Amino acid sequence: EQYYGTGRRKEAVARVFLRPGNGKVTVNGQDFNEYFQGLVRAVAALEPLRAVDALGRFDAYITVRGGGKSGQIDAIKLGIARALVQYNPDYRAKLKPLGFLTRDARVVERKKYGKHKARRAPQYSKR
Amino acid sequence: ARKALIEKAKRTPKFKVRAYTRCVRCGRARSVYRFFGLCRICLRELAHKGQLPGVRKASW
Amino acid sequence: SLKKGVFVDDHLLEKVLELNAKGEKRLIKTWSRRSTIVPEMVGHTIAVYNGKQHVPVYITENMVGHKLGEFAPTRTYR
Amino acid sequence: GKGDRRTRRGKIWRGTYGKYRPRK
Amino acid sequence: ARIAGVEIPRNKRVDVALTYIYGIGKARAKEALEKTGINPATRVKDLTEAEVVRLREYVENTWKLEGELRAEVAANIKRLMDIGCYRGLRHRRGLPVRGQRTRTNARTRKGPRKTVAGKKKAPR
Amino acid sequence: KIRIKLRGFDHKTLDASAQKIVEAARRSGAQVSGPIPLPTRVRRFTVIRGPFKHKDSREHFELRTHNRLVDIINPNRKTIEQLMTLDLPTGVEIEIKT
Amino acid sequence: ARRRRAEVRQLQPDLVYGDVLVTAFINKIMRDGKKNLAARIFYDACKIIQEKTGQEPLKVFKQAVENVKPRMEVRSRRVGGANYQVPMEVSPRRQQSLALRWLVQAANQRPERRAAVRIAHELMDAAEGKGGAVKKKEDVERMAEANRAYAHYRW
RNA sequence: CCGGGCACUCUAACGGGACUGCCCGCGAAAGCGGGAGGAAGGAGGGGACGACGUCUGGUCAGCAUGGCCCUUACGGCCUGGGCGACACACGUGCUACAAUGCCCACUACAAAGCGAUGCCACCCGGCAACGGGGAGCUAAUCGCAAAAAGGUGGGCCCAGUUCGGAUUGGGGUCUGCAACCCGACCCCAUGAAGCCGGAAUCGCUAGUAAUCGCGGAUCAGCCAUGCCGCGGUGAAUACG
Ligand SMILES: [Mg+2]
Ligand SMILES: [Mg+2]
Ligand SMILES: [Mg+2]
Ligand SMILES: [Mg+2]
Ligand SMILES: [Mg+2]
Ligand SMILES: [Mg+2]
Ligand SMILES: [Mg+2]
Ligand SMILES: [Mg+2]
Ligand SMILES: [Mg+2]
Ligand SMILES: [Mg+2]
Ligand SMILES: [Mg+2]
Ligand SMILES: [Mg+2]
Ligand SMILES: [Mg+2]
Ligand SMILES: [Mg+2]
Ligand SMILES: [Mg+2]
Ligand SMILES: [Mg+2]
Ligand SMILES: [Mg+2]
Ligand SMILES: [Mg+2]
Ligand SMILES: [Mg+2]
Ligand SMILES: [Mg+2]
Ligand SMILES: [Mg+2]
Ligand SMILES: [Mg+2]
Ligand SMILES: [Mg+2]
Ligand SMILES: [Mg+2]
Ligand SMILES: [Mg+2]
Ligand SMILES: [Mg+2]
Ligand SMILES: [Mg+2]
Ligand SMILES: [Mg+2]
Ligand SMILES: [Mg+2]
Ligand SMILES: [Mg+2]
Ligand SMILES: [Zn+2]
Repeated sequence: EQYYGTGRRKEAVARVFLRPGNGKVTVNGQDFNEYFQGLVRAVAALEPLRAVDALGRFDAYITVRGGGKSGQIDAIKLGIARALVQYNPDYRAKLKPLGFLTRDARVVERKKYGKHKARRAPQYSKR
Repeated sequence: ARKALIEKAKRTPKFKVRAYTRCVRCGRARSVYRFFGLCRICLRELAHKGQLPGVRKASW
Repeated sequence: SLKKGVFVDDHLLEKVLELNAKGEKRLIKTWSRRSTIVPEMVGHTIAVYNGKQHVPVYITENMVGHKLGEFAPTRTYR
Repeated sequence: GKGDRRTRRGKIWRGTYGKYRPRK
Repeated sequence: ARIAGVEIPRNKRVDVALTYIYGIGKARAKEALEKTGINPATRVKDLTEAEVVRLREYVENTWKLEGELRAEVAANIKRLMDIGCYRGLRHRRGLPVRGQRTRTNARTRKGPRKTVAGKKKAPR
Repeated sequence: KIRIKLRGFDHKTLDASAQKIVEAARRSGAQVSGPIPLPTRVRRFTVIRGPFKHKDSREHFELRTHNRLVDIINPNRKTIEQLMTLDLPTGVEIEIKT
Repeated sequence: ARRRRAEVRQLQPDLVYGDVLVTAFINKIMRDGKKNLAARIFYDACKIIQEKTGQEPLKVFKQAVENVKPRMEVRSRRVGGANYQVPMEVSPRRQQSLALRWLVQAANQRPERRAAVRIAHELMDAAEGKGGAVKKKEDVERMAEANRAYAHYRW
């Protein structure tokens, strides 16, 4: 019945659900290709299914919260993987080989005092 | 003139406008806090001793 | 900018109003460069303070919604 | 630009609201 | 078409056109459409002969509109000259006038940076 | 029905003092909702180390205000004796409602 | 850096044509971290390839690139009395970088009002073999060889 | 939203984890390069942490403090002025010179903080700043609140322009006894220099630079474009 994976990527938590059937995709109450209209990176989150090859099979029901639309697309791209990895003891041959598993620890770092932007150091006179 | 001031500050009779702050420990008018009641100088000092409840060398 | 009042200090009109009595002399000093000019207060040259001395400034209708301060120069070398 | 009061941005940058950026 | 004084915008849309008049900004522009009645997207080249009139009428008639406008402006400043109120001067001395830092900037009311100069420090 | 708050500072104590009010709230009758740790409100403030002029290398502190909630389902005259008289907060603070 | 040899950052394949050599470009096209605008332009440019040419977009871009990778450039050097400009080989790594770069710059240097069109046409010319890049490549070429004298400083 | 449910998410408190223990290569060792499993290796990536001493460094104006000096004043109060002066030079900054743009209507994705004569929903008045009413909050359970860039479609058309908002005139609002010197917003009208900056020179090696919006302290109000923080989008390059 339900197939879930914890979608999380840079202050973005996505809830992935996979129901066999058509292929319809939903997020926080909207059609995938509608909630992400404009973002040419949208069709990237579904890329995991496109290599398992098994797209026309899971009516995925997601709900991502927190972060940025793109960040969300990342959280999702991990859920769609973490979710279906569960219901396929053999589908491990992709989440490890085709690097689809990493929280991307890559995240914004604290702004140190005396550095306009956590690193960009102020100007300089000397004279 | 920093003695007569601490007192002058305490008194308040005139227009609430002029009612201004000033460090509790040291007679300092600049960089005080609506909390602690201490000045940056003072605060950090006490802070290091521990006499400032729940206050801890921040870390994140 | 005052739209309900006129913040024009009282020890002025007080001394201006009593002077309004048949209208006598005029020489009158003050430190209210912060108050406003009152209509009909023309002819009442009011020396205003600036921090140094009192500028013997005449006062006429041309100037009214102004402050006696605008009329007193605070700094030197204008 | 962020410097024109009579503009959505300008008003925003200034942290204000008004005829060019009303409160809904 | 000469709508005002001696001003005539061209081959553009009226909403932008009028702008080219002293006294008429973007505001008063659309302010003469709720009372005039015309579709802004229209170029000044093509448009009913009457529209121009009903336009010019409103515009010129309503308020006041280059010269004399531009002329009143002076007077005020002239008036500021009176006995010499503070804000009155500054215009007199050609300095900024709403309290700013003449020390550094203010080059907009100040004359080109008339350099001239100054201090020297002993080498030995 | 009766609600109880738990602020304070050292989450080392507050945790215990709170936890106590359950192992002792069950023995007094009605069941209870396990010590729930709600979010922490924090007080951060920076200061310029030097007492003069050194806007850099300054130093800021924190003041973690831990909160903690727990609640009894049914108000037994039993529990009352305990809670009301078992006031044992070293540096803790507790608010109670309904 | 003096320490390590430094390893090349890898890129994520395109979403439309799926090719790093593409993303690379889009990136170079991107100004102020705004990819959506960076990609569109690029693609919108291809949507203006079929018209100006019944060619497969992917191949024009691919060619344009090849038509600019500078076989060789000159890099300064100090010795004494004056500085000789030594001419030497160029690994694809830098070639691609250069080529790609020149493309974008050249584009924006064009007089086409829209951006799509610029990258667009620019791509075509290059692809063909006569674009600002082509020139900026040729120039670099000229520079070298001519300085073959000092070439014996390959270092 | 109601009943109801801890599975998610999360909040916050306690644990396991990674130790060169495995394999190959080099060696006397320590230990280097390669590889698998793994979320993560060989200090995993950031914080806190800065030796003996150095600059007769800084600060007697935060405080403490030896010596010196003043006492109807070198002490104290007060109203007014000043620290905001301006022919000029520099430092750091902010907004820009535009179509990878600007404007306008609509529609989304944050994090981190903050709040008692305090933040204000929601109404009615006003073009608006804001003002009369008035619900909720002792605040993961109400408010500040809107993220902006983005996405949609609509308007400009390469022009000092619908680029850019300085300057000034007129009309207002709010805090405060009080905005002349000297506050910040608002609206109308003005639309300045600037079409990318000499000699020079700065920052940054990845979630960094660049770019966009947000919180807080101080604080009636505010000259904050500052500072201290948060998050969104998200690169180029490193032969040597
Ligand atoms: Mg950032
Ligand atoms: Mg410095
Ligand atoms: Mg004194
Ligand atoms: Mg005050
Ligand atoms: Mg503009
Ligand atoms: Mg020589
Ligand atoms: Mg390379
Ligand atoms: Mg050996
Ligand atoms: Mg560490
Ligand atoms: Mg010294
Ligand atoms: Mg002392
Ligand atoms: Mg005074
Ligand atoms: Mg003053
Ligand atoms: Mg100063
Ligand atoms: Mg000034
Ligand atoms: Mg929304
Ligand atoms: Mg915050
Ligand atoms: Mg919060
Ligand atoms: Mg209503
Ligand atoms: Mg009220
Ligand atoms: Mg009210
Ligand atoms: Mg202005
Ligand atoms: Mg430049
Ligand atoms: Mg140049
Ligand atoms: Mg040079
Ligand atoms: Mg670095
Ligand atoms: Mg801010
Ligand atoms: Mg404030
Ligand atoms: Mg100011
Ligand atoms: Mg500053
Ligand atoms: Zn103090």
